[PDB]
Amino acid sequence: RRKVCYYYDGDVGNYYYGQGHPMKPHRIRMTHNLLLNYGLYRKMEIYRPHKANAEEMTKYHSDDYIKFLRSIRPDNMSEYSKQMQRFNVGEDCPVFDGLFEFCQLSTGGSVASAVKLNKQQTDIAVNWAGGLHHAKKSEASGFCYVNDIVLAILELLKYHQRVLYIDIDIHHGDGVEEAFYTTDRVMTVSFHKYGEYFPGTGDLRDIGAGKGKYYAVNYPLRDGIDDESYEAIFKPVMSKVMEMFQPSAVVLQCGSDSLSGDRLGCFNLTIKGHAKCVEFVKSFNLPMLMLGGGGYTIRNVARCWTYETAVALDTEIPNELPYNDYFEYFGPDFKLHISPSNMTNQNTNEYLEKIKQRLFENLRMLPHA
Amino acid sequence: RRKVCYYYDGDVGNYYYGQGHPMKPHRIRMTHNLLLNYGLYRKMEIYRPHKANAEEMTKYHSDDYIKFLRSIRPDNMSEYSKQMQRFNVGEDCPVFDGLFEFCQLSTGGSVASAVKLNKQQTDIAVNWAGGLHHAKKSEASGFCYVNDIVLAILELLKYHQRVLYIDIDIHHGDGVEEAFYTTDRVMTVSFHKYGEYFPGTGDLRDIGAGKGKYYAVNYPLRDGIDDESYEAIFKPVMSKVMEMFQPSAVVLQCGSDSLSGDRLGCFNLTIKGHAKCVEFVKSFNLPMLMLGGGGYTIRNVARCWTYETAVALDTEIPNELPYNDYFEYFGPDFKLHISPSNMTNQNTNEYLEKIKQRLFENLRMLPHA
Amino acid sequence: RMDCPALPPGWKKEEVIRKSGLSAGKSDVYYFSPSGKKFRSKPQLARYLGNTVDLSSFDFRTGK
Amino acid sequence: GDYVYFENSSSNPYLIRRIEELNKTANGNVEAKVVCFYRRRDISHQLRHRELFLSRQLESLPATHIRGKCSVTLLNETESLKSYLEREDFFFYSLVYDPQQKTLADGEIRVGNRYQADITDLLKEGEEDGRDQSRLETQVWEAHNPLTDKQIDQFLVVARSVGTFARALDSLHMSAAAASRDITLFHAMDTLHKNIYDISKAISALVPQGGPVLCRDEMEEWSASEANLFEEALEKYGKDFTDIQQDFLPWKSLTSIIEYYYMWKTTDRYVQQK
Amino acid sequence: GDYVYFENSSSNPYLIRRIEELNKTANGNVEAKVVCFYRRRDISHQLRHRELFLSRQLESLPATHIRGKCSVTLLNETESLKSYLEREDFFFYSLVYDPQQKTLADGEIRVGNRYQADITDLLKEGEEDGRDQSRLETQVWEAHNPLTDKQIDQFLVVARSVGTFARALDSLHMSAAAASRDITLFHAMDTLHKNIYDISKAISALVPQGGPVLCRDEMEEWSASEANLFEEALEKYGKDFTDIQQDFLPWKSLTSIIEYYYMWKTTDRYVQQK
Ligand SMILES: O=P(O)(O)O[C@H]1[C@H](OP(=O)(O)O)[C@@H](OP(=O)(O)O)[C@H](OP(=O)(O)O)[C@@H](OP(=O)(O)O)[C@H]1OP(=O)(O)O
Ligand SMILES: O=P(O)(O)O[C@H]1[C@H](OP(=O)(O)O)[C@@H](OP(=O)(O)O)[C@H](OP(=O)(O)O)[C@@H](OP(=O)(O)O)[C@H]1OP(=O)(O)O
Ligand SMILES: [K+]
Ligand SMILES: [K+]
Ligand SMILES: [K+]
Ligand SMILES: [K+]
Ligand SMILES: [Zn+2]
Ligand SMILES: [Zn+2]
Repeated sequence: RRKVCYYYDGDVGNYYYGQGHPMKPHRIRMTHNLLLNYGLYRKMEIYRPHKANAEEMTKYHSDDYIKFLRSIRPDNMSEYSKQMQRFNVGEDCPVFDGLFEFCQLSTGGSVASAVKLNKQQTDIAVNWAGGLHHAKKSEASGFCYVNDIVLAILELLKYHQRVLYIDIDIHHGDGVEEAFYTTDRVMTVSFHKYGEYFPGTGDLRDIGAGKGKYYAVNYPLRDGIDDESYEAIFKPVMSKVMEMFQPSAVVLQCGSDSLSGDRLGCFNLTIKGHAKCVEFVKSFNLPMLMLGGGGYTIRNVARCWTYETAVALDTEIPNELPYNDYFEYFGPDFKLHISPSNMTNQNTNEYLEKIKQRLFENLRMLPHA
Repeated sequence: RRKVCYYYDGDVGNYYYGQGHPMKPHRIRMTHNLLLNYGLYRKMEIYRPHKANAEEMTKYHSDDYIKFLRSIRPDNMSEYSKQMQRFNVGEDCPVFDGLFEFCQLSTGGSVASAVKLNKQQTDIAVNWAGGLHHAKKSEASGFCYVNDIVLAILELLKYHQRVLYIDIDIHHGDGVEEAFYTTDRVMTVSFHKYGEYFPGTGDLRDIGAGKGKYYAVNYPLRDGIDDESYEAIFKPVMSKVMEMFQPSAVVLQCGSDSLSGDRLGCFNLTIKGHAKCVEFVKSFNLPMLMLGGGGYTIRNVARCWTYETAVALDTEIPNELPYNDYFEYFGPDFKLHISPSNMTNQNTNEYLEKIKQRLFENLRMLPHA
Repeated sequence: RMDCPALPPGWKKEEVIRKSGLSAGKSDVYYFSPSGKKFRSKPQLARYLGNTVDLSSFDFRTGK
Repeated sequence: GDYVYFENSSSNPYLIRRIEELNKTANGNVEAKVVCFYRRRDISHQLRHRELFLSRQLESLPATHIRGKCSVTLLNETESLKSYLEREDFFFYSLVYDPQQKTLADGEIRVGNRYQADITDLLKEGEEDGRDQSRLETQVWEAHNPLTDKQIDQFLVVARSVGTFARALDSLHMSAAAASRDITLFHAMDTLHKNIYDISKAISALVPQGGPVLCRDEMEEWSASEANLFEEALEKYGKDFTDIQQDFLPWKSLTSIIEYYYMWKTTDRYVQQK
Repeated sequence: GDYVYFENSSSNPYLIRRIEELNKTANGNVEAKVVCFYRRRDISHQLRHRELFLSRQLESLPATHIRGKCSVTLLNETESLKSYLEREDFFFYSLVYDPQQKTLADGEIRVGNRYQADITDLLKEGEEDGRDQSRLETQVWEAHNPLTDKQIDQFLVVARSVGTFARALDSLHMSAAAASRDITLFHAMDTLHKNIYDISKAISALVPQGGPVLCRDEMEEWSASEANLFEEALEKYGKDFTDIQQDFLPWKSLTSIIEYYYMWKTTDRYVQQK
């Protein structure tokens, strides 16, 4: 049974994005705490990630974008406003006390774990803080400041010829896509809502460019997708992907805003369905790096990643939530699982099979025997 | 440093002699408990004594005296009254529930320890329950029903040619004396009040009989004896005793009613003085068997034997009494030591030296080179 | 009424707490013969029993 | 149920409509009741050239207005049409449009040096990555221990008991619950790992010199009056935690106020819900 | 200060007195003031033949009454007198006797088969005593342990903490004190010895299956109403513990009532003293 490494820094739950802001880092602390009380903590190798310095963040980002982040504060907020606009820091990506500390922990977790995978001293490595996939080389976007994912992947390329990147998050993983848009060594597959939704990118025809053409897979989706519909379009596509792209290390971003009843999301997935993807990936027995990502009904974010951690340990846990410091957060029910809503699935079988086929064609263009 | 074995059965504190009766077994439990909290318990080998059966009690006593004790109860108290008078069970030796159980524990402790000494697997052995020295072969007397001391000594004779018996108790140790009155193998030395006092025996001229003549030493005393007077007459006499009687095992009865402010006693000794005797004996490095005996101001009985246990371990203890279940018993002071009273010492130097000399003569009659 | 084992068969002792006055809370001790006659002191009890028992060392209060 | 091409009176392309009812009056004049198909402009690109939207707009016009018959197909049937059978007459619909409301069933990726990442070259079989692992992580729990679940569980109970006995030395159930909170447990799992999973050694750690250890989270640790301050600052500044500190709890560090907040949200005496 | 022999008017032995003052009147008659020495009979055997007691009785009688002079020595000086110097004239005193009040400073050993013990013969160098040590004792604490004072001390703290946490699971200071009583400690020292002084093994014993252990002495264990019964039975029957059971607590065993008694005597709310 696969060996799992879990990365966590106690401080991460305590950093705060701002009044009225949906991204709430505290959800990782909630997970952490459930893991301890579900007895899972016990069963995996627990690491505190040291802070990632500007040194390794600039391995992808601008020497003067990170410089800006290292420097900016809420003190000198009116002094910098020039650079604030050039870098996207505001309306939905606030400045906030500790921001750079927050980035260092998220990035440290992902990088440390990548190394751990390259050093071949784990099979799976988990960092729920990480997964922040909207970030760009020279600007912040969609609550993401540093793209820990890219940096993580860049380290893996040192030992792995082909790195597969899978993205479940309801929002299209454009940061990780754009960063690797012109390379054939990394294939970015993404399943997301599309049409009057952020980030506006990742439609059927977004295939890549140059050497990276036919290496950026996307599955655009409308509202209300079931576990059943999602499963029936994830497994086929990913089996082909493995078949064709034949990777040697997987990085699964396990965005939890694709769950039902999310604050920002509009999909109808249950923890069970959501996790079935993690389990399917894990089954392909490749060095795997689970990251988190979005998720804005934190009670369920907690539930999800707690459950999905169990999946990486292939151990059973009861629906009965164990007592914990935040036990009272979990409704009148205090259960682990969520059920789907009456919400209407506007992804007709006809619409999913059209897209599926188009992708199967795209994937066939890769070399094989 | 000498090895010590301590014998105790939790039940012993709970047996009760009767309303208005001075002998209170609970004082041993008080000691036990101090020993634990003074940290001494820790430092010695602690044994629970199994119950001594009629088998080994009849090794000295009547087959039908023990039979009587095994049988008698407060139920059949009016049925037996015939035998009650023949055996002395009444006015100051009540019948009481558990009586025979009590005897078995007191005797078991002394016998087990004697064996332990014979088996050469201890240097000192301590049984505060024991020491009950007024008992006779065919009758109870002075709160004593079974003479554990004799039985103990009888076992020691199996490996030891000469057994010395020393008795500090304020009352003359006539049970142990009478039992060995005609033998030269056991010498019984006793320091006690005399003249209108119990048991009426043990004056200067009580020397023994037959083979046992010049082998029963006695020191008669009046009221109010100091530590200073007592020390100055104990050491000289005992050094001669060792000199002459040359024993190979000592049994020191450490009666605590010779202390100051006893309910029944009228001597003016402090724990310090009282213990100086135990320390002096111990110094002669012989297999030693410390027993208790009388003592009727139980707060001080507790103090004494706790202290004297330390002496057998030659470890220091503070005057500060440690907290314990019965801590509140110990006055406003909560100290270990007692000081002597203004009470007048009617043992003039002239009177002590007369007696001393007479005894030195008696002891000279023994064989030597 | 408790059997007093040190007296002959059938003799009993009872202790009664005073409920009020000068000695509220103190007690009095009584003995009863087998027929139920009540005695209130050592000399009264010794006069009744005569030479059938020796009470010299008998503690009237404790019955021992 | 047929679809027709009506007069466009402006000179422009024909208006398309579905025939709901064909009516002839007494004087033999023929009029038709027709549901309107709206053009994408008129609905006031992913929209194809021949998109038409089925409206809730209903009109009646004489039969002379009809200039031709047409087919407005389903989307699937339009896409299936062969190149030869492609005509002026073929249109399609996939949307219903409310004309009164405006209602309808229910952003660029860049290329260049300033967008893509420089791809890190695969290391030679002789080359080494040169990464100091102690600068990156520090382990907090090994998963392969000489200990069994039972023993760890047991130790956790012990770690809890000490904690309760600790806070008894300066409410019983309260102290026990206090000692049972996660901070104490986490500290118990570290105490194990720091002591190399030696139960006997780890227990010394918990009672260093005969004295127990206390772990209190920000919830338990704050004074009555600090707690009070917080409930005034919240009810007054909402969830603005920098101002809540500046003006109400300036001696506390922001991040401790955050940790407190979340712990306080589960408070019993706390009832914002009904 | 001299001692004299006065007339005995009855014919009997002379009365002895100490001369306090010798007086002569104007007519040359001589009278003496004299403190009486009382004979042992007159003081109304350990008393020797020549015992005399110094009284507080003072009388005055003429000098013609004096028939002889004597010595009334100290006790030590009488006992030191030689056989030749023994006389009718030598007496002694060791007691002061108040004549008015009556106040005064402030049994056989047998021989035979039915008194002495049969002396147990010394065993031969080949003979063995034949004594089964398990039938005589069972060990409860070894004094030479692989453990140090610190570790035992520490374990005792732990044993106490469990106990407090045990009674928290069905007053904080009260439960801790309750758990700190001797019974719990003694049980802690046995738990060690039973587990062969293995700290790690012994701690399992204290938390058998994740659940702690409770040791309660009779003090703590009795119900409120049993405690109540006891304070009625005592105040009513004094310290007569068989009747206290028979009539007040008949479901309890005598020996538990004893153990309770002594523990109760230290009670705080208990104040028999002033
Ligand atoms: O404390 P915050 O991080 O600001 O989040 C709270 C919190 O949501 P979470 O519990 O999911 O963190 C409230 O939930 P409760 O405290 O009521 O359980 C929620 O209230 P509702 O769940 O009733 O919406 C409230 O939302 P709102 O401010 O709209 O009342 C929302 O604050 P934010 O909306 O600022 O995140
Ligand atoms: O409980 P018991 O075994 O019968 O002994 C008590 C007890 O004496 P100890 O404390 O030494 O056992 C009393 O002492 P306190 O409870 O008052 O501390 C004492 O009272 P005094 O010390 O005030 O004399 C009392 O004696 P009495 O009955 O004369 O009041 C005496 O009972 P006994 O005399 O029956 O032994
Ligand atoms: K996605
Ligand atoms: K690509
Ligand atoms: K003696
Ligand atoms: K003798
Ligand atoms: Zn998202
Ligand atoms: Zn005595």
